[PDB]
Amino acid sequence: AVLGGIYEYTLVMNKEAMERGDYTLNNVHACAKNDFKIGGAIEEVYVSL
Amino acid sequence: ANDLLSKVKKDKSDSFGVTIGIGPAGSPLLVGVGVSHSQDTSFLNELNKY
Repeated sequence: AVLGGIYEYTLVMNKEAMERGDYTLNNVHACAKNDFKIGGAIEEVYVSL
Repeated sequence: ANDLLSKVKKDKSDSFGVTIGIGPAGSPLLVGVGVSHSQDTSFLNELNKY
């Protein structure tokens, strides 16, 4: 037999990281206006629309 | 960690008016009509969760 001593040591370490970000924006605007006026006058009538 | 953000907005408008005046007679005559309308709508909703 062999006399003596055994000394053992260990360090196991890990690391993991994950990040994700999403952002969206959509804007739609519409405007529509149409105008018309007519007018007529002759002896002896009057029309205005 | 979790994060959620939602915001919605809707705007709508409407405006219309009809003005028609017609008067026919032997003597001088006048007919006038005035109509105008306006609509406005605004909606907003926001949500945030962490």
